[PDB]
Amino acid sequence: TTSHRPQLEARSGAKAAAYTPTGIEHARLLPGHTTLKYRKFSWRKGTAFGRHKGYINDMTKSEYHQEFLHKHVR
Amino acid sequence: ERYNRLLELKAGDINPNAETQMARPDNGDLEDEE
Amino acid sequence: VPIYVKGGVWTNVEDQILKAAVQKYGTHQWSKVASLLQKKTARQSEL
Amino acid sequence: RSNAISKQKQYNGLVRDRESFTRLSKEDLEFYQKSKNELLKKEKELNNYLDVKAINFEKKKKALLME
RNA sequence: AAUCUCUUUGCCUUUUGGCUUAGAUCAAGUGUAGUAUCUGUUCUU
RNA sequence: GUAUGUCUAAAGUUAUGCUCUUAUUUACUAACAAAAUCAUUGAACUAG
Repeated sequence: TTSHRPQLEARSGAKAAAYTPTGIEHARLLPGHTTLKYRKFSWRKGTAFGRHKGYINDMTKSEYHQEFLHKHVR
Repeated sequence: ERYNRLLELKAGDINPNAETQMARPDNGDLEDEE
Repeated sequence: VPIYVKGGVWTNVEDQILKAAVQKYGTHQWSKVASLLQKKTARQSEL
Repeated sequence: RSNAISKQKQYNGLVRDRESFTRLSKEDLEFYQKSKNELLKKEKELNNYLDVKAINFEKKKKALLME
């Protein structure tokens, strides 16, 4: 099917510039901030093991991401 | 297979390895199902 | 008549349909490929 | 009731029969076997070709080493 | 000096037009009907 | 069963081998269908 398309070019505002507009009043265009501001001017020896014997620019491999995965996947 | 040959089923059995076996030739009369 | 366990031996005809199907659907649509085969599942076609 | 049971038994039988392709028919086992036995024939033939000249290798070695 | 057809080179000339959780899941069914379809037999050729 | 789309057709007159007969196989489609074991009970009900 061809109805699913990438954009070849974006719609230009020049088209709307020629249209005759309507008088709808939008809530976001109501008066607000009407004034501008200006600047001035032995138990330890019986085991086989023991003492007796970083940022990188790649999210998917940063330690932060690894600990996130270890924390949320179990 | 090579390891075995380098160290030197049955009717009604399930073949566990069927996906790796050689293809059975099409005999000249194709069955209606095929 | 239903078929609950699929498999058996791969015939040549099945291999040829599988190859034609892969040429069309690629290698990530094994259910669509197996849908053309009567005796084989998606996982068996992928294998 | 006996009828309905017998017919469900027969249809179950048809299903059990229809799934027989999942097993190795004797014709599948024979088909692999020949490939094994004709592979062993190839191996025998090649090995015979190898050792039918490997024994005579010393006689030609002596002949070539003369000059 | 001017035609026609080959062959190579160039041109590709009806020569894959987005996105997400591969977007998701499913592929067991009776009667009758509808459409397409299959083997065979005579017939057409 | 929808969304939704299409149709509605005179008059209210504008001057000049390859097929066929036919018995099957297979697939798809059907808001078509009250189908006999497992004092009478699916029963008018389901849609993006």
